[PDB]
Amino acid sequence: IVNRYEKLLSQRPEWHAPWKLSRVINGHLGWVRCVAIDPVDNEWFITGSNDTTMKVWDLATGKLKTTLAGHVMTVRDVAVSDRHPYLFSVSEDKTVKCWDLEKNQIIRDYYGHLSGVRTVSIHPTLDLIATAGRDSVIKLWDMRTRIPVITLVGHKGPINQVQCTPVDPQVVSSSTDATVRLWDVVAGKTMKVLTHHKRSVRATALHPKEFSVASACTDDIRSWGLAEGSLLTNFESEKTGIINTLSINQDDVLFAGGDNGVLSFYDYKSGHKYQSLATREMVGSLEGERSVLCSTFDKTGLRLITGEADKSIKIWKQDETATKESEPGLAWNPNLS
Amino acid sequence: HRPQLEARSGAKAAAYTPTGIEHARLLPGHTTLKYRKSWRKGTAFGRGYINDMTKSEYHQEFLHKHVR
Amino acid sequence: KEMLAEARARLLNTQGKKATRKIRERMLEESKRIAELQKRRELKQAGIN
Amino acid sequence: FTLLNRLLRLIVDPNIADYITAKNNVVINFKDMSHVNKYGLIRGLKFA
Amino acid sequence: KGGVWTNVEDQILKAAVQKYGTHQWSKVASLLQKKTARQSELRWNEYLNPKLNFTEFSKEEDAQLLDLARELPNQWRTIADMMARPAQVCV
Amino acid sequence: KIPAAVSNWKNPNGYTVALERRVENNTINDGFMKLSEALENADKKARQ
Amino acid sequence: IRQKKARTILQHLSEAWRCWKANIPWDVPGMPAPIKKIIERYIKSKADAWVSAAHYNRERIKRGAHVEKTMVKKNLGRLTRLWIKNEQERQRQIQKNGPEITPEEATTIFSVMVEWLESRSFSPIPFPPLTYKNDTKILVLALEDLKDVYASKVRLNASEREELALIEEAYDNPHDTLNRIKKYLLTQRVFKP
Amino acid sequence: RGGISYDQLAKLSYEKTLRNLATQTQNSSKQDKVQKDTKTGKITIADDDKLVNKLAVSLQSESKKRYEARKRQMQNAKTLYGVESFINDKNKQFNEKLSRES
RNA sequence: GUAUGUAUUUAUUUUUAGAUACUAACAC
RNA sequence: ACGAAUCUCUUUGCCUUUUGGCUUAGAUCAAGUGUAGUAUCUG
Repeated sequence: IVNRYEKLLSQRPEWHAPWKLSRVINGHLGWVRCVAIDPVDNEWFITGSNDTTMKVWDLATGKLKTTLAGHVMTVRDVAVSDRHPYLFSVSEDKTVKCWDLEKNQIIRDYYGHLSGVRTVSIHPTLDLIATAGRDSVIKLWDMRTRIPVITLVGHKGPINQVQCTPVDPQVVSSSTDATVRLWDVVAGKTMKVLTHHKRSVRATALHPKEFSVASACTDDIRSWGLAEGSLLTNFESEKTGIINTLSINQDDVLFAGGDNGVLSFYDYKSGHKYQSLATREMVGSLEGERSVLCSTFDKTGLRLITGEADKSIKIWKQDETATKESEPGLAWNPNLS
Repeated sequence: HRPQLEARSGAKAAAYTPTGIEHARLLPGHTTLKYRKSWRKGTAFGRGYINDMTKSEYHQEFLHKHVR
Repeated sequence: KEMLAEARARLLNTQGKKATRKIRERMLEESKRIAELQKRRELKQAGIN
Repeated sequence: FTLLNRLLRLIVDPNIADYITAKNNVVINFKDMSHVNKYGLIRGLKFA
Repeated sequence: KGGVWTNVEDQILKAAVQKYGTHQWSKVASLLQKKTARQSELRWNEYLNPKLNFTEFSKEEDAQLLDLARELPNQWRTIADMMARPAQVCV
Repeated sequence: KIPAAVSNWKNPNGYTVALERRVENNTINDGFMKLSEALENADKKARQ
Repeated sequence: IRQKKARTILQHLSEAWRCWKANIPWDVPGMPAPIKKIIERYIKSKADAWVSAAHYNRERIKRGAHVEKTMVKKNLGRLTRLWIKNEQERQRQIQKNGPEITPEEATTIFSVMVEWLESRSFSPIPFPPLTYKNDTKILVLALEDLKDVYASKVRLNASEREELALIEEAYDNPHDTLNRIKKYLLTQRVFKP
Repeated sequence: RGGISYDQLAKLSYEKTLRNLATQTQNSSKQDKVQKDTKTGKITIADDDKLVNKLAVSLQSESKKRYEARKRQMQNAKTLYGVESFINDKNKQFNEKLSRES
């Protein structure tokens, strides 16, 4: 098996540049649970909160455009649509609310979850929604008629994170039973199961190009090829736990947000970790409140936006000096597994 | 005999037979999508964001007032 | 000595109004079972089953 | 109170002054919450 | 009418605090007749509680005491905290 | 290892538990000592 | 381990919340630090939501628009909790910080008062020696003024029952009650909560 | 000092039963296949009725021993500690857990 | 001026005074 | 002499019938009163 270990010493992977802190935006009253970005113009954020609101921030200057209230409890997830001028928000109040970006008012309510709904993902080509939460089932909603067309029974526990893809498996899901299922919706049953995680899979992200997914757990961030459902790679992680979120830049950079406040950046190809940061908590906060609840990259991928549990949004920019003078990160030593 | 220890799996509700009662909120509405494209002297005297709810300034204003 | 005996009585019992009731009701049910059983045994001793 | 004791010493015998001054330091209780009153005046005293 | 404390009642109160915790005093005066909540809680905090310090007074305890009593004009709740002692013991 | 949790507020099963399972350092501020001293002096100055 | 430590840890949560309402610091004598980080986090969160609901409901009642019968009571409760927390905060910060006024300002003040009280040639009020001419009368006044609170009551509480009872004895023996009163003025510097 | 992970423990128990078995073999010395159908893939394995009965008896015996020893710790456990006040058995047991927590 | 709960099988399946008491939609 | 097995006891490890929710501590707090049915204590 050493042959594999030699074949890890040939590659010498993929240089990138480090990241640093451009901007800090206070202004939420509670935690910031979720963040999504205008998929077309990159002009703004929609950020959930733990105060029930949603505050639309301008990406350029960081000023606050508007506030969207309308949920009675915390907002776990928000997702904005490409083809539509719609914004689907979803919360712990058992409800998935549509939002018409034109007039800024709730249009539709989808009904039928038994309990808090922690994930929404908008299918790219079908005019569907996929919602999930402590129900332990994934509900495929018809966007127009508000009919929960398909239900996907499967995971034996709550469902943390859900994604949508145009070809087969059209829904990828991840649950606290420590599995990740790759669904075939037309037949309505699991196409493939990926069990390799040891504990709750609390975050996923789709690579914008390669047609793969990055799954997380406490200490181990793996990757997965879709289609076949193979394992692709692993990522070097000593205890970073807990990994709350993942995000994949267009340059094949894989972000990992910690609950210990550490920002662990990776190369996606290799598995190498080229940088680790630690955020500054805040003026009057607690050392417990330093963590990263969500994150995303803009459409370009040269900026990073992380909502943190200290009631602040932080915007991380990629250094322009860098190159080989002194970038080099931890520099590729594959320890024995 | 108290608290949750679990939640109810939607899987159960998936196998039941439908009733077909007609609710008020599923009546058709928004039925069409949208696609994108000298006196003074004699006197005796005289000549910032903390993150927390209780210790903020607004709060001490609040309780400083409503409690009279 | 009276209020001390009573204190000793209250401090030793945690049963509760509902819980005490379900214990005694369960006793009643088991008694009913025993009754019906021994009925059946006696009628069996006379051959009627 | 350090001041009150003295400005009451002017006007009143030190007995009553010391009394009044001490009377304001008292444990205050609402349900669970309790705290000594170390600083301000308690307006509920008859002579407040 | 207002009573002093027999060792009987006192013991029952201690066992009560052991069962019911500090905050439920009105349940303590249920066991204990002839007494009120405020009386119960009052005594437990002033006297009965074992965490209280009833002890002899060192040569430093007295120096620190006289120091405070001179420094702070009569405030025997504050001083008591400074000494971690019940007040009327300190007075 | 997580300890057992024993509360002052609730004891639902009636478990009777040791008093110590039911049941400050800092000295007084420097500024106060000075403030008290001035008044003791001020009165003395006042008395003369 | 799960279920045993589940129920236990969540109990620790509840206890930490109650201790947060009561302003009690909530240390557990031993407990793995990271768990304490977590529980401190969530209880800070719940605290912030709770407070913000208190503000919001209050400023909804000031306008006086469709507040439920209980929400008024509950909101009052949350406000009294918050107010006492502000009080204890102020007092602690005075201990750590020390008194605000400064020795200078204090000296100026005391000087002012002295200058006045000489300007008016004022006599310090004596202590009320027994055989005071008006003692029994001032007694009668004070006792009446306490009595009146009770008098306009249809039904009386036991504590109230005690309050009315104590005064009545009071009428019978003023001279003794004066002895006790002035004895308290001298001896007792520590009082009930 | 110390705890033991569920693996090492598993190994140890495996070894323990190996020793016990080897002793059954030695004392037994002192006192003195695979066919799969073509029709179905069902495999069949020739067995000695002895050693199977010996197995069942071993399992039952060890269960009895464990149950008994734990039972004796039941008995002593409650009779040892009479110090603090207790309303019921379950209280006493809980407070002995508090003695373990020290 | 008690919800609520349990049971209601008839017609025949092959071989000497009273003290301490508990309680009471019964009398402010 | 040590290897091996059974029984008994002590120590360590494992926890065995070993506190299952939220709200304004969820709110409140006594001699309480007359008579009456029935239990039983003593000469």
